[PDB]
Amino acid sequence: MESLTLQPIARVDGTINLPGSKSVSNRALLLAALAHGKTVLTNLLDSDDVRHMLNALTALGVSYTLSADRTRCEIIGNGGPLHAEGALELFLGNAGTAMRLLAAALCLGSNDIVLTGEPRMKERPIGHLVDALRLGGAKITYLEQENYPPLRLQGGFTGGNVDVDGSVSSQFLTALLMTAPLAPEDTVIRIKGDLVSKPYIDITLNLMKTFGVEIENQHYQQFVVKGGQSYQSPGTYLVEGDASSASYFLAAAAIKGGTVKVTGIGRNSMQGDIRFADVLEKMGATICWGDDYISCTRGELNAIDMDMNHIPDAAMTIATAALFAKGTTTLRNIYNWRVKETDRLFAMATELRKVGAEVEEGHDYIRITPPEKLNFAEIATYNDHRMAMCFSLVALSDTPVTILDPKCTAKTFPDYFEQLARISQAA
Ligand SMILES: O=C(O)C1=C[C@@H](OP(=O)(O)O)[C@@H](O)[C@H](O)C1
Ligand SMILES: O=C(O)C[NH2+]CP(=O)(O)O
Repeated sequence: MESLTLQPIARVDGTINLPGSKSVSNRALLLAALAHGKTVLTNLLDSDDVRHMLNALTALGVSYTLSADRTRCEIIGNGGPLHAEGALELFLGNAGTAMRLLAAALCLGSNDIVLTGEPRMKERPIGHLVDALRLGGAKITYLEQENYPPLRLQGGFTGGNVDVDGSVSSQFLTALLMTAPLAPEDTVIRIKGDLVSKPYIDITLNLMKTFGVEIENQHYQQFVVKGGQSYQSPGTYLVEGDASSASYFLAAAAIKGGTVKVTGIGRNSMQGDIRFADVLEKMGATICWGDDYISCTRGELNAIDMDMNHIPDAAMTIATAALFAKGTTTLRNIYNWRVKETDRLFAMATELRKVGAEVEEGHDYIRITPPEKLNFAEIATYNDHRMAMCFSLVALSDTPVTILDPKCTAKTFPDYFEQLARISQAA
């Protein structure tokens, strides 16, 4: 078991040029593959989740080239739905963005493809998306547990009236939205009840528009999509820096700055996680907004009690930043933390207690009361990049922290620790 030990960080200050957004990267790659023309993506993220999407596109016959640092990609669009037969197996690691998006997209036409991944992915739900795709005509078989990957896709999605449950993942709706335009018939997608992670739907619509397709959004309750459309290459497209990856560095300044500036995202970003900066401001930090940067400067840090359904990923960063805040912090309406890389409510509560906090693990919330002083712990990371990145913040105290399996950060941010070190100062 590999591990890394972080020594106490006296102060953080500096500038980080962010790695590309995983959310934007995977949507842009799939749309580029489906589109007509050559798309050149710049600032693309090089991480496991994007690599699995790239490998899937390669297996499906899509041609592309990558720059030396794998952040520039020139994709030759397929000019329509992707195809493969012979039950071609696509291994997608634990990349939900690739699993959910491809599960829908590959239902267009005829195909015979199997989507699978790492053991944890076979435990992450996909039944709501499968139910919706079937209502639209798709033939999908669960090869192991009902409602979970692996899936055998045999095509047939033609459109029509499709209901989709939006209470567990917004990715199911995203996948349907990206797929429906290329179906032969028009599709009316109706959301059954609640919709979680709503801001990611805006990312999806933004990318679709970039690639030439718009739909009718009726207050996020129903979406009307015209079929028979085609995606078109936007030419050169700049992938925004990752706002979720930015959270650690902005939080580090809120705790131990100094001023930390992240570049690649700014006030105009489409990512909902830029709203993480607003939470730091509510806790007492100072935030500055630019066209291509967001910066945070240390002020004070007070506990907050907030519904975090709009920023589920970056919200994990508040759970460890809470160790440094005055008072008890409560993060609410985050049930789906339980169905992601690991059950994050169980994992976060378990590891936070190890450094001294008193924690109430609610069914869909977490309440954190910090200790007077943190203690050393060897942190388990549950094959979850964010557990490693969130707990790295423990080193902004007087105690070192040991992080198990630090390479798990590669799911979205291979160079995380070197970037944290870049802004770590001894004086
Ligand atoms: O659509 C996307 O790019 C994502 C949506 C979110 O998932 P849920 O909608 O399941 O919360 C988020 O947690 C994931 O990292 C990326
Ligand atoms: O990035 C995260 O914090 C959670 N990602 C879930 P996925 O992208 O695998 O569906």
